[PDB]
Amino acid sequence: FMQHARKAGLVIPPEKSDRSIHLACTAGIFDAYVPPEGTMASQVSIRRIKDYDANFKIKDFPEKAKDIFIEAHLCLNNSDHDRLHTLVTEHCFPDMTWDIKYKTVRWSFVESLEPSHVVQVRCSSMMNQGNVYGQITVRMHTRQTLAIYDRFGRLMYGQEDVPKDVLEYVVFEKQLTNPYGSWRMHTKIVPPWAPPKQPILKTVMIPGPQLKPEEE
Amino acid sequence: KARGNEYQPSNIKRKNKHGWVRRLSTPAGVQVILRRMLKGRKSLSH
Amino acid sequence: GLEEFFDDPKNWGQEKVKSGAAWTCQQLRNKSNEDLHKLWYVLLKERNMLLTLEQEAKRQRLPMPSPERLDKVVDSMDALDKVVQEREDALRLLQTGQERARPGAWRRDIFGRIIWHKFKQWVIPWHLNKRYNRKRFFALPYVDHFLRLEREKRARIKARKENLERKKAKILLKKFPH
Amino acid sequence: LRNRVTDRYFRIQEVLKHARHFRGRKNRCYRLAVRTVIRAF
Amino acid sequence: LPPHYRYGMSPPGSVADKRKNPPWIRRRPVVVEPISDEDWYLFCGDTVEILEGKDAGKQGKVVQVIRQRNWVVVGGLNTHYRYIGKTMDYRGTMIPSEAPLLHRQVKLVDPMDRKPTEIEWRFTEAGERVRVSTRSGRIIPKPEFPRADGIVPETWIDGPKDTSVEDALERTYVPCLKTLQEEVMEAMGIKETRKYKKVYWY
Amino acid sequence: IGIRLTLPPPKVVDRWNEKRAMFGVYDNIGILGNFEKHPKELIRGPIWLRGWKGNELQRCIRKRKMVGSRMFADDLHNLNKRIRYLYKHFNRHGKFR
Amino acid sequence: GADRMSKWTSKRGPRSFRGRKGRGAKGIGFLTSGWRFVQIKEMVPEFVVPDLTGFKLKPYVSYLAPESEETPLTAAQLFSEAVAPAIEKDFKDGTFDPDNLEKYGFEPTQEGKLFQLYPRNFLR
Amino acid sequence: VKKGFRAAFRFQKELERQRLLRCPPP
Amino acid sequence: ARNVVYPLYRLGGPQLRVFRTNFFIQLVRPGVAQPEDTVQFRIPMEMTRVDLRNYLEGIYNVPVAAVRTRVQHGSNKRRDHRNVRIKKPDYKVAYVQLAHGQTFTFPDLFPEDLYSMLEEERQQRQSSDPRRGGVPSWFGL
RNA sequence: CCUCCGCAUAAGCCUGCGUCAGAUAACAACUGACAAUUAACAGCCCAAUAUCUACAAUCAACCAACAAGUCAUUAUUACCCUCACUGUCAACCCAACACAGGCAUGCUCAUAAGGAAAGGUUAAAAAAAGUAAAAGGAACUCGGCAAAUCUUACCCC
RNA sequence: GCUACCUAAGAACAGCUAAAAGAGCACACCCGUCUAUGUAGCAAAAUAGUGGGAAGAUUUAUAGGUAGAGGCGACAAACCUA
RNA sequence: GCUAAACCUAGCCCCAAACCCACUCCACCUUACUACCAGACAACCUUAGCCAAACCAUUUACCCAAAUAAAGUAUAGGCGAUA
Ligand SMILES: [Mg+2]
Ligand SMILES: [Mg+2]
Ligand SMILES: [Mg+2]
Ligand SMILES: [Mg+2]
Ligand SMILES: [Mg+2]
Ligand SMILES: [Mg+2]
Ligand SMILES: [Mg+2]
Ligand SMILES: [Mg+2]
Ligand SMILES: [Mg+2]
Ligand SMILES: [Mg+2]
Ligand SMILES: [Mg+2]
Ligand SMILES: [Mg+2]
Ligand SMILES: [Mg+2]
Ligand SMILES: [Mg+2]
Ligand SMILES: [Mg+2]
Ligand SMILES: [Mg+2]
Ligand SMILES: [Mg+2]
Ligand SMILES: [Mg+2]
Ligand SMILES: [Mg+2]
Ligand SMILES: [Mg+2]
Ligand SMILES: [Mg+2]
Ligand SMILES: [Mg+2]
Ligand SMILES: [Mg+2]
Ligand SMILES: [Mg+2]
Ligand SMILES: [Mg+2]
Ligand SMILES: [Mg+2]
Repeated sequence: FMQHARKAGLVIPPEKSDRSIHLACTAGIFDAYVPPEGTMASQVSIRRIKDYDANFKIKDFPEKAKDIFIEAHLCLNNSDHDRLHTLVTEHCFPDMTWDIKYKTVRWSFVESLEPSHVVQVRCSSMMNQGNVYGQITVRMHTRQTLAIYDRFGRLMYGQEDVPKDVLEYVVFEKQLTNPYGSWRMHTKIVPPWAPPKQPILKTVMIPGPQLKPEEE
Repeated sequence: KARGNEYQPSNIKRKNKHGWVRRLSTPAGVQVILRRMLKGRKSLSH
Repeated sequence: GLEEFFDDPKNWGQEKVKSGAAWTCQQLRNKSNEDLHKLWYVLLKERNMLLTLEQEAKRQRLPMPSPERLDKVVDSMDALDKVVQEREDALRLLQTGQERARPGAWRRDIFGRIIWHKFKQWVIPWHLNKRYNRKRFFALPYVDHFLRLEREKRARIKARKENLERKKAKILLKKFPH
Repeated sequence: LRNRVTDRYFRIQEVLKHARHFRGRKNRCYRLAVRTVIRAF
Repeated sequence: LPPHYRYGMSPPGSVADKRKNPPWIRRRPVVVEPISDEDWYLFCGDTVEILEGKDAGKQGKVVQVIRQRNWVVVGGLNTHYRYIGKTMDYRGTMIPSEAPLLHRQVKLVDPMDRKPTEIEWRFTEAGERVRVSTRSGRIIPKPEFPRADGIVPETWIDGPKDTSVEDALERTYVPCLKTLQEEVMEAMGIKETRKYKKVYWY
Repeated sequence: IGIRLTLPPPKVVDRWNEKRAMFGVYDNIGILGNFEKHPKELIRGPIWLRGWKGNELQRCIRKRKMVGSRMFADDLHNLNKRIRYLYKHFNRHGKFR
Repeated sequence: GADRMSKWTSKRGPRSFRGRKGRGAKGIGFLTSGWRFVQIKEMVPEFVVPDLTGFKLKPYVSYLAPESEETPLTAAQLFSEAVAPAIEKDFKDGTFDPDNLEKYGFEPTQEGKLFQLYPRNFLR
Repeated sequence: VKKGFRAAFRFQKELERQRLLRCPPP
Repeated sequence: ARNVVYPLYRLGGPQLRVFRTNFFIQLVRPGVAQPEDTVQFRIPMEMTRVDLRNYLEGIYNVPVAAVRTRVQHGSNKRRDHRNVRIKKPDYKVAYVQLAHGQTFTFPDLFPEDLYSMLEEERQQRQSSDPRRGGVPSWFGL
């Protein structure tokens, strides 16, 4: 967008300041093990995580992950943006809270068919603003209900009474540099081979090519 | 016939009639510049 | 001959050029005098190159790589001039005892404002020339009232200022417990 | 200014209240209403 | 700059600052408790504890400081959120943004005790300055920090147009008592037999 | 419109501070202080009125008589004009004559 | 009508003022004999340019050099550091007087010297 | 600004009356 | 020198000499097509062609054939928010015709992480297809 | 299709439709940035003392006058060098406006230059400016005002 | 700096008659006789046509002078910055 | 529902106390802000008037050196207003 600046004449010097923009979540992810059709690196990542915080355990992590999932979805239902910020990353906040605005949402944790299970653990390098971040992946397989109502309170799709089997790979991350940092949801895997969700009861069209006044 | 066009600009006549030097030569002109700086007007002369 | 108006072509198209610290007036004092005479032209060439660069940048509608470089050379040359002025002034005060190196005197104009009238260079004396005699270095009695009025203006200004700052002190001391 | 009236709004809106149902600019304006409301009374 | 200028988070001269504070703006000023530079004991990079406001009951490292508004901006503490992406078609990626903090709202921290301890402002026996802790006295050093002018005084290299340190420090001055122009004249070797005549001055 | 939508800030009035608790003290000093000082010299104020009562033109003539020499030119001009207007008003204009 | 705030310049006046005003350029010669101008190499200034060969000073200073406190030069300092050695050695070895002060270095009267100091003829 | 708060209080009461008339509670 | 009184001369006397000159100059690219030998400079109002010629011959050591001068007017038409006239500083321009065969030509000057994270997330972003129907794509159900 | 206009100099204002971007009768004459008019043209002058200067112009020859006219040097002294500085743009100035008004000079006297009376439609009244008119030809009218035509004689001041 | 008058040195007046002209016809030019339009007008005095003069007591550019108990005035009690 | 409406600061006024002002880089009395030449060029003057007197003509407070009082007395005055 620099050509318009040149042509207008809004010349400016580069951003010069001793201050630095501090964040708490790296954009994207480091490594995503592709799911199947249905190691030493993880061990080293676990050892680094332990070195940074000796008080850590892998066996209890799935339980707290499940708890974070359910509480974050309840906070979505209630519109608890503050709790959701505290327990979710700034990369995960937008894609989660952008489209749900101007409408409500419902989510209930019925039960968990299979227990949540870790898949991989990754660790960051020293060349992140002189900081580091640790990531974990966890498969979760449960049954829940969802039903959205738009601005006017009418159902978009989904039913609150009938749950549906669901399987996902949740990604958590934490800032190991600060003491206040905690694990928070970052992104998802959404593998291609996974099936599509239920469509919407409403029908839809799309516009064709806007034929500039010349046949094609 | 038609008025309003009285001011025919001439810079030499302008500065001779209302120049710093004339106002400093006339004693009252000194009082002119004094009242003018007193009020704080920017241009003391024309 | 003419390329010295430009930096190294290596620097062309570069957004950030290396630049060292500016000159220190203490350092220039410590240095010799002909060294300063040479450094003056060095800084001249540098500043000309920088001005050409910034003007071409304004023409091409872009920013310059290192603007602080300009102010660096500027205050360097300023420190040089200051040091030389200090040397020559100390010399003048040792020899004669004059501080300004340009003759003048406090004189009362027609407006009553006393001013440090400086002297120009003339060939013939003031009692023979006719232009200088017309400057009329004196004030008349009717100026007294106007002087009183400017004094009143200055007094009102100072009083307004001091009353303002007193009221400010009062309000914030009231607001804060201390 | 040291003393200024603040309740003009209320002390005129009572008249306008009594003149609400009138027609034209009388119901809205005051000086057109005062001459009429006293007449109505 | 105009009188009663507002020193916001952005610095003077920036595009955002000149958009927020044009030359014609005349808003209410800001009231701050007087704080002499000698009484000032808050420098950047120092550990600071917060105990009120949002995210109260924590500590962190100062990102920077504004002496005008008596503000201190700390890393990752008292942070709201803002978008930075183009809102035209893209939603706008979120990022946390810090808020400033007052010197009365914040308290320094002891390095070894890492607790909030108020301060006294003394002169050590060797001078020239010392900042000391509360009931149990600990000498608090100053934080270390990259100046803005020189990016690195240690990892610095002398460029071509940069002069060497030995040449810069070496002096060749001679109190010859003579004038610069005369010195340069005999340095050139030139001469001028003509004598400057007197002239009047008035 | 003159009314304001929001309330103003509440006026804090510390009915017990230095001068409100000290008010009026040393006013009978002349009566029960064996007459060393009268309350007229006690008050703080201008010099053309320290224990004096008077209307507009009285005050004007008094202040030009007393502190008129120290006055600015414009102020003294406005004051002379004021005494002139007040003289001619009080003496020529009004009822009761 | 006419504008006052704009500063007076050669552009504004008639041909005569346009010719006589001048835009700050200083004199170089004079004009006589039917508008025949004549400059003089004397009044023409002469820039004094030394050679830069064997010249290692550079316009920029490296940050490695340490800070040095201010030392504003002054007459007493210069005299006590430059002339005091000669004065004291001549005192404690030979004999002198207020006379013969030009030996130690002093201009009793400024005239007869090229570089006058008050008023100074030279510039900068 | 027209100083005083009695009129502002009176008008706040008028305003809340209008607000209740406009969106009365159940 | 600028802002400096010269010593008055009368015939039969010494010659004026400058040691620390104050005059500064700016080469500039032109807008009008000048020939190859011609150069242009932006300079103050006090300088003149002869002393600029000596300046070039001495300081930069380049042969000078001829010089012309011109004065440009800064437009005082601009107005601030106070309706006050804003004037751009006037400036003199010098046109130097070079010596035998220099043939000068103004060369070209300008021919040729947070942002990493930004573009990373931007290219990671996927546009909401229309068949979704404005639904949040985060949920699995 | 018009040009009773134009070009330039002077006087006058001072960057005021040149390049780039913008939103904003129509939206460039509006804003931000960029560049600009280069002296030979015209201004910017004359060392002193004393001294000289009867005889217009009108194609200046004759004639012819009256209002009696715009121009010259000389002897002496002293006199080295040199062309620097300034204006150079525009659709422009005075009239509150992009005002049918006013404006000196040289050339062009119908233009080689410069311009556009109509936003589109219908062709009602009344109104303005023109064109044509049967027979009569001032009978209108305070008055041959106006228009048309090319005409005589007499009174008052 | 409009206007009345004056001062210094300047400029303009085609062509056709008479061939001398404070003469005639008539451009440019100056003025404003009559009619109509316009009347918040294009215009705080104009437009269109018609008219008087147009080598002189002419018109006009430039700078200067005459300042209110006054100036100037081919006295219209005119003009002297609408 | 728009147009709008609302704010509290800037600062200012009255007093008191205290006496106050000037780049010293360049330029500025010629046509001010302009680097540089033979002139003999210099100020010391009651204020008046409006108004009041129901007209107006003598006259009609306006300070020049302690606040109060004497005293609005002695006095003056078309012996009137008034001072
Ligand atoms: Mg006017
Ligand atoms: Mg005229
Ligand atoms: Mg209403
Ligand atoms: Mg004006
Ligand atoms: Mg030129
Ligand atoms: Mg010439
Ligand atoms: Mg031209
Ligand atoms: Mg005319
Ligand atoms: Mg054409
Ligand atoms: Mg048209
Ligand atoms: Mg039409
Ligand atoms: Mg007929
Ligand atoms: Mg008949
Ligand atoms: Mg009849
Ligand atoms: Mg009849
Ligand atoms: Mg009749
Ligand atoms: Mg006349
Ligand atoms: Mg003729
Ligand atoms: Mg005739
Ligand atoms: Mg008539
Ligand atoms: Mg007729
Ligand atoms: Mg005629
Ligand atoms: Mg005639
Ligand atoms: Mg008569
Ligand atoms: Mg009469
Ligand atoms: Mg009288």
